[PDB]
Amino acid sequence: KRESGRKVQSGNINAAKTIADIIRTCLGPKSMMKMLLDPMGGIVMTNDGNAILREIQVQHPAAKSMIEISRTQDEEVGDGTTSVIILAGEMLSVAEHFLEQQMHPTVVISAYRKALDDMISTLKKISIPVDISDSDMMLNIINSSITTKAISRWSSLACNIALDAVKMVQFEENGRKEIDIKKYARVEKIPGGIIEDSCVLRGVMINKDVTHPRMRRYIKNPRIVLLDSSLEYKKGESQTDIEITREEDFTRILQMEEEYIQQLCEDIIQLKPDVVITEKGISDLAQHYLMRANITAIRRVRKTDNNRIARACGARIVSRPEELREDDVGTGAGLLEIKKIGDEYFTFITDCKDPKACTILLRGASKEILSEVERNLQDAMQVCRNVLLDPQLVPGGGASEMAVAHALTEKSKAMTGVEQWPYRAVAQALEVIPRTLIQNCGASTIRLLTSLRAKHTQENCETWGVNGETGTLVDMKELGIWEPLAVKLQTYKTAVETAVLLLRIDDIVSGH
Amino acid sequence: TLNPKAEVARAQAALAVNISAARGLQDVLRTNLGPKGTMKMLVSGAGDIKLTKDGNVLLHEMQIQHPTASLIAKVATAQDDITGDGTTSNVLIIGELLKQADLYISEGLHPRIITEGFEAAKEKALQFLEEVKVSREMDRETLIDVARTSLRTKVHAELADVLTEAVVDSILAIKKQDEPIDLFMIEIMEMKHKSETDTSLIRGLVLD
Amino acid sequence: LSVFGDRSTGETIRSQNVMAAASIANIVKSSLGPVGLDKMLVDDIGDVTITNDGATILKLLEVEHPAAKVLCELADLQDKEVGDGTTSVVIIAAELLKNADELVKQKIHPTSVISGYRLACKEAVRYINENLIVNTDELGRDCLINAAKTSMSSKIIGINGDFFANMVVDAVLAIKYTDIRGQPRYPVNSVNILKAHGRSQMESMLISGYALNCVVGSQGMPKRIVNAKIACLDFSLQKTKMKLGVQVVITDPEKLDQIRQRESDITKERIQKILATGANVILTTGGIDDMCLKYFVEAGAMAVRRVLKRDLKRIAKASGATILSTLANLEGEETFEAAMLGQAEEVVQERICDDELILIKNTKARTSASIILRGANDFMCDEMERSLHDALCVVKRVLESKSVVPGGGAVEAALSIYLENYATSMGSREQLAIAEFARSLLVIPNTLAVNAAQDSTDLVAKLRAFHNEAQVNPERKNLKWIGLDLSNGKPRDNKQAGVFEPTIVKVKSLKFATEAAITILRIDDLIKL
Amino acid sequence: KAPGFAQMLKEGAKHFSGLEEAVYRNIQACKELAQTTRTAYGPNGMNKMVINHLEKLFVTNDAATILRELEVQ
Amino acid sequence: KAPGFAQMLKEGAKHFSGLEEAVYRNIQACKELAQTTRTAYGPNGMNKMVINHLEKLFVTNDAATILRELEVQHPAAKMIVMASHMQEQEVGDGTNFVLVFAGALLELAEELLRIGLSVSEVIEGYEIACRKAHEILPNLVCCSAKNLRDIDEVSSLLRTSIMSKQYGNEVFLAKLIAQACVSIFPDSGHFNVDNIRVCKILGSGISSSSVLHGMVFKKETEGDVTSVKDAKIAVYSCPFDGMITETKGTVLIKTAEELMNFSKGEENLMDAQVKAIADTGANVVVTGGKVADMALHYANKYNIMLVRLNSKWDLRRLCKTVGATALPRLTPPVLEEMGHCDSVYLSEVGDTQVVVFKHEKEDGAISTIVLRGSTDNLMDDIERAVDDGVNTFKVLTRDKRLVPGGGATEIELAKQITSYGETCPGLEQYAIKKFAEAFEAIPRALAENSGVKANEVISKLYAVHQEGNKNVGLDIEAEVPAVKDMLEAGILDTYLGKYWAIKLATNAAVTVLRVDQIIMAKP
Ligand SMILES: Nc1ncnc2c1ncn2[C@@H]1O[C@H](COP(=O)(O)OP(=O)(O)O)[C@@H](O)[C@H]1O
Ligand SMILES: Nc1ncnc2c1ncn2[C@@H]1O[C@H](COP(=O)(O)OP(=O)(O)O)[C@@H](O)[C@H]1O
Ligand SMILES: Nc1ncnc2c1ncn2[C@@H]1O[C@H](COP(=O)(O)OP(=O)(O)O)[C@@H](O)[C@H]1O
Ligand SMILES: Nc1ncnc2c1ncn2[C@@H]1O[C@H](COP(=O)(O)OP(=O)(O)O)[C@@H](O)[C@H]1O
Repeated sequence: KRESGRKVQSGNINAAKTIADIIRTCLGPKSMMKMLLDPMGGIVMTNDGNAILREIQVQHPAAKSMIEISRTQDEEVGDGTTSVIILAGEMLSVAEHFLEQQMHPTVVISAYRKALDDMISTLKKISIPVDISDSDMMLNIINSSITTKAISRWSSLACNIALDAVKMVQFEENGRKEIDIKKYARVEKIPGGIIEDSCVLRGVMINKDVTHPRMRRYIKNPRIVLLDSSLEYKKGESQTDIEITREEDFTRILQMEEEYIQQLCEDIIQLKPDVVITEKGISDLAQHYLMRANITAIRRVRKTDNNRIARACGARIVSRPEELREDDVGTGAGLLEIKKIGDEYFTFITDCKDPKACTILLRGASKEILSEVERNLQDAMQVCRNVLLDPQLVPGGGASEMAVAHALTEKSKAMTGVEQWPYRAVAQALEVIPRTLIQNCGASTIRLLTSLRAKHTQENCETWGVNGETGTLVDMKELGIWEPLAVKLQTYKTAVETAVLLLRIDDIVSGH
Repeated sequence: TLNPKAEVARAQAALAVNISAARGLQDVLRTNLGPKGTMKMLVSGAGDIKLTKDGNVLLHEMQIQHPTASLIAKVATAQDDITGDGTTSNVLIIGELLKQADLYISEGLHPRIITEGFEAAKEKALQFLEEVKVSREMDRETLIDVARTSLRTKVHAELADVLTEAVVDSILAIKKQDEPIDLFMIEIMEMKHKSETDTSLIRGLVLD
Repeated sequence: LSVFGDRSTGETIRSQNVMAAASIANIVKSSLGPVGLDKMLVDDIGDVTITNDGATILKLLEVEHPAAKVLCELADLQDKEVGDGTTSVVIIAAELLKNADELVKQKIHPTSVISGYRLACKEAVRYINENLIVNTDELGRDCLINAAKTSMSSKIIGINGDFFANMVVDAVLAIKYTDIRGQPRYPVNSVNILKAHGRSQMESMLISGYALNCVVGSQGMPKRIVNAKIACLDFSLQKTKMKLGVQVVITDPEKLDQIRQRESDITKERIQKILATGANVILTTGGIDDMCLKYFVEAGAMAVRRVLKRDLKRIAKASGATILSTLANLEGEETFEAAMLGQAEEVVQERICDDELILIKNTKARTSASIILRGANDFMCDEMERSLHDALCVVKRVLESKSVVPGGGAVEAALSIYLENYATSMGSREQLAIAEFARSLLVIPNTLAVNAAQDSTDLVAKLRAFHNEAQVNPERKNLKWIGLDLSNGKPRDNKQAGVFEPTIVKVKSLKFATEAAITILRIDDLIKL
Repeated sequence: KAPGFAQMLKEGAKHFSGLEEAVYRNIQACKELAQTTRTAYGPNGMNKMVINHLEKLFVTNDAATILRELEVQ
Repeated sequence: KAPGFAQMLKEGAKHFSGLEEAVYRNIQACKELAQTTRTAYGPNGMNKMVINHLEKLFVTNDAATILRELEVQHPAAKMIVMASHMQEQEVGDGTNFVLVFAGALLELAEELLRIGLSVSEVIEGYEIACRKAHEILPNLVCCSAKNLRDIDEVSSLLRTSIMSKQYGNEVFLAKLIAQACVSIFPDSGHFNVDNIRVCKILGSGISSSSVLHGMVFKKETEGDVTSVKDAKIAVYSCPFDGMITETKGTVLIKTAEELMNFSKGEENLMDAQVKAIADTGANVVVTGGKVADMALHYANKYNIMLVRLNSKWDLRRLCKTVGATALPRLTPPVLEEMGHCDSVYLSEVGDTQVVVFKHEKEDGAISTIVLRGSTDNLMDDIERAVDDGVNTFKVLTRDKRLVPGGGATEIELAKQITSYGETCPGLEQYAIKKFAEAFEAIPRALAENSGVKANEVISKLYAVHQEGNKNVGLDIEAEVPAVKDMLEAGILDTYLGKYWAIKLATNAAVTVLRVDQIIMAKP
């Protein structure tokens, strides 16, 4: 029914801790697999933290919050999501100070929020900039995802695709340097070819099919037209259908259907275009004028998809076709091609311009290999987004965790009060990240984690992390495990903000 | 540590569940390895009986009760699609690999350490296979030894000479001048009213 | 007896309604005060609305019990009447029932308890009214700066609260207007808070007028206007159309030529009619034609295009301009002379980082101003806008109300001593009820102390000691009107700290909570059908 | 729940273990089939009181007729 | 049905499996032993309603009495109890230090074993920290006894030991025990608690007590003699009653005159028996049981001082001081086994006459504290304070070194040991740091028993020590959770009390950690 008292906070901890214990071993390159018993007796042997929790049923609402916060991470950053839940579960797993010591959550939350400002400052100290102009460094950075994948045979290809693609979308002139991979980097697959044939189209590719053969097959100077209205007979304000029974009234309603569709098409062809792109559908009578005009018929193109076209070829959006002025012409466009590349038509309006958007062409030998190349390239685009938004990397392999933990432990010495105890407990929670990397490799956890903390005390904290493959210690200057800063800061805030959230819950109430 | 209407195996006993399934599937298929091996029956329930030693048929067509063992059955399907042979020996090696690993895992050894040894043993074992292979020319005397070695594992040592000469000649008719080969060129017909040893070739084609 | 339902009587029915109301209080007890803890709300579908506001919880709280529904109906009475204090009502009413239920076990009839609680509420309202402070200390004194300072200290703005607090108090008094028989209230629509990258937070300036985030465009126009006439036209001077959902069907090519030439021509009368009115500080919502902008250069008018609707809505209320949606008066065309013209003194476009913000000065009657949060980055400017917006309403609620009272358990602590002494004067089976009414009020400072992570037994005792010493003698050595500070975990004088609340809240919350406990105490039976 | 069933992994089919001698069970079924027809051998064969699928009573000593009515499973 | 119990092959004893953490279970038996005495620690210690084996009710807070009455059957707890018994040797205080500190070492060891640290590495850290603590403890010595034999000095330092056994009355007891202890310290190199005896008498209250020299006995002199300086003291265990002959001695009486004749013959014999006492040069006689009416007058006839000692421990107390041993016969004139004393007289103190054995001729190194109280249970609890109080100064006859109390040393010694573990690389730092946190359990005990948030006491005690304000302990007060200086208040502990307590507590904890399985046996 409901929960109240200390049972709530201790219950939310066991729920969040239980969800993290599932994916404790799903961290690093030597991640362990998980067996998911389907209801029909089947098994899925995935090792992805997002896919595991997505398929698991959870009864506690605290678990739904942990999972729903992880999904929000995937939309922004396709990496480090597993670290959020583990840290959020370890930060909450310290229930000694929470209940056994009878401290109020406001005392704990004030310490967790104080450490978060210190964890953020320490990560910027151990950071390091990157020369984004040199693509060789970004290759080593993007290899964190290409490693242990089938696309390693064309690893450099994936970097040049993702690197150059995000640079086109990056509109730095607006100050904030916003990037939109979902809209301005729309990806579409093309059957045929191989992995090497994968490239980036410098334009906008529409997957519209060819309905008739009377369409422009190859053009050197396209002329694209844009409009939102539909090419059909003007209906009434309501959706009332036209019901007719008298034959004499048919020719009247038919003539009204033909003339208005006729006059609207006559104005579209006055500019001598090569393709009519409309947002809404195009009826059969309207297509009879497009095939007669020897121009391509295109429809069902969204607003943002049309906005990129006007920036590419120089077209102009109009409400209706009747108001089409001479400005709506795609002069300077590269070419218009509706070739059937791999048993599927593809509209290419590429040009020699970068209209703050592009389209990625995924060539491949089969749908299985195409999907493998697809999901592997999206993460590379996001790593390029995170580095280009904030070109600062921090040492990975558990080094940034141990480096930050030493700063809090040394800073807690001057922390007079009861908040020093949970403030230090957050530092010991960061050690769980190398604790799992060492557990997966099989090396002794206590022996290496003890020596690992000693290296950060004496030697510089910017290096001396952990090697997940070998298990021994290694400097991140010698091993390119450097991860972005924006991923770690958002990973650290989301873990503390999530733990602060569940700690603020004291009564699970039902009602609507 | 679990939600209602569900279950979770936290400790290492979850690994023992998978080792026990492979050990059981090993003991099932080991009796049908080679020519002298026994046969297994496939009762469809409707009333159709079927005897065969092909491990791909004893895993693909036979539904397996244990959830973990059904995964290995899907691999035997994949194994049969590439080479068409070795599905039975694949399961026996998997059963013994996991068996030997449990001896060391019980002593406190992590699984990830053992798997790294398999990757090293594979490369050494893969390099040694290059030295043992015989790259001689394929003649009718050699393919008969291959066909006999492959057919004796599926028949009663009576249809050996019957199907051997037919299986070999069917291939030689569809390859010359180093041309790529395709088994779809050979049609497989079935007819009743004759003994099992009445198998023979048809240079042309049969129509219904 | 045989019936088509069920019945249940006795003292246990009072206890069942007592434990029910006590349960509803515990759902909103820990979430009391500004440091209240959040709480989940699992709906029937599965959504989870997380919040700490007690009013938002009770609106969504669904407990199928009659006694609980009485407190839910009670919440609507307090929200509509005042709009605050609903959480303290349900908590006060729950303790009065838990204490009254104990008296009923001591053979005290509920009618004697109902009579005691009614007299206690009457005397409590008397002691409250005798110990108020009228709305004053605006200029020349401070029970204000300390009010806004303590409210904004939670955010990063608390580095220098005195600098930002002065900008709130000076502007909160600047927006004053009687407007009804000496009412003066203050508007919910308050001083516009813009921002800029002024290299530091200390550079934020307080402006005595509205600030707009637009520019005149062409540099030929002036940036220093003194004309009082302010135009406000919502009809766009650009190419007008029938409707977005109505395309003018045109067939002949020649008809399309004169439509272009006439539309370019008709604006020459619209621009001459607008310029003839003499309005220099012109504002346009739906954009302005390029050629029309050139006409303001030669005329020297300070025209601005693409002005926001809501920002322009406050300018019409400032200068008093009649917002016109169309020039045509159903047969012709006119600018409605002396209708859309406002009244001002000066308008100058000052130089601000990355956006030249226009400043309007000394309108007809605006009661508004503007503040430009000059800071380092957007994270600080976005946070200070929230802190000032919260602290703005903190001082607004005090100066709007005619009388206030020290909050933080000061009223509940003072009444704990007075009503306990008043109980010894009456007697007649009401001494215990008025005494339990006195003890029940201490739950508010006892609950606020638990939520503040402090020992409630000590702080509640410290409040009653400073308040009891005020009753023993009026000597100044005895502290008076001492409240409860949640952060430092120590009592503090709310008159200096600026922790004030309206008088109607503490008065209505004690009245409504008393009427609720009376409504439940009279229930001695239940009949189900 | 451990301990599991010996060799029972395929659609719950009873896989008699090595101690159970799975080959012996098939021999017993074929052994029982002979005992029904062993007595119908020769001129002194014992007739069978067969009940047809249509609840018809037929008395015979033919072996093929027995197996037709005796639904061997 | 298999699978049955794992690792169970020795008499079916409860052998905890690898998942059940057999080591974790022996620790839980020791933690429960601490909770039974964690609350009795300090001046605000909570009393225990102990029920004796004789179904007797006693309310006390002494640790030695709690464990002596609590039948501790778990062997893992017996080791810590044996350390408490070893704590009583070489010092008469710090018993709960062994229980509270060792319980924290084992309780904190579970946090290490749960991580995966080996039990053999945990032991090496505690042994290293114990050796390090013994090096830091001399540096914490604030003051030292002047050894002036001043009651103002002895009573001042003795207040700390008297408190936590009988709180509130620490002024009277400190002065009395000081008067008793100062009178023997001139006997250099021979001080012992056996000399300072205790004699409880039912009276008004504790304020009516005083100190008197010699072996005092509450039972007044039964005889009519006021004083006698005779050395020969004849002690007899058999009471003065109707004689019985060890041989046959058959006594037949028929008539009433014969009853009177035999009755007269017994009185004439008893007159000869008491005559034999004076014939052996002994004008003093002791009796265990009843004393006859005619024999009482015979004691006054020859002026023989009659003495009555009903308690057995009172009789044995004299047997080892004067030498007079108890014989089984009733008045055997055995002059060889009699005692020797310089003076024996009666004295009235607090409106009660008490027998005294004073040493006037001899130098005298024996004393007795005559306690007064309206309840036997109260005087017994006050007697336990005398032992823990007198034994505190038996230790000061050794090296005189005092350290601050009130949890002051426990934070500084923890602060100094924590720094040693932070700079010491390796795995031993984990157990060394937890050895410092074990010391924090003692201030946490004082704070919890005083009604104060313990975490606030540790936070303040570490801040003042961070600024170098040593000798700062917990201010015992209900409404003031702050701290104060233990030197200015006069609260001081003994050096050897902390030295032997930290040593024996670590050995008891290490001895329990070294054990991993309890196994039964049979001879
Ligand atoms: N080659 C490597 N060597 C050492 N550590 C690595 C290596 N690759 C990844 N890691 C570590 O593993 C952690 C998880 O990486 P990743 O799998 O990319 O994110 P997630 O586990 O959230 O999916 C990172 O914090 C990183 O420090
Ligand atoms: N004369 C023959 N002698 C010895 N071993 C044989 C002979 N013929 C086949 N085998 C063995 O039988 C095994 C199984 O053969 P086959 O049935 O073709 O594969 P699978 O059993 O995996 O389907 C092979 O590993 C092979 O070594
Ligand atoms: N700045 C403050 N300092 C101390 N106490 C406060 C402060 N603001 C509000 N409170 C306390 O919080 C309680 C609840 O306030 P509010 O949320 O406005 O009403 P409700 O909780 O009924 O909705 C009040 O009784 C008041 O005493
Ligand atoms: N007035 C006081 N203030 C603070 N601490 C005190 C006070 N009196 C005694 N103590 C503490 O009580 C503790 C226990 O004393 P005691 O009972 O003699 O030993 P134990 O508890 O081992 O039997 C000592 O460590 C001492 O510091």
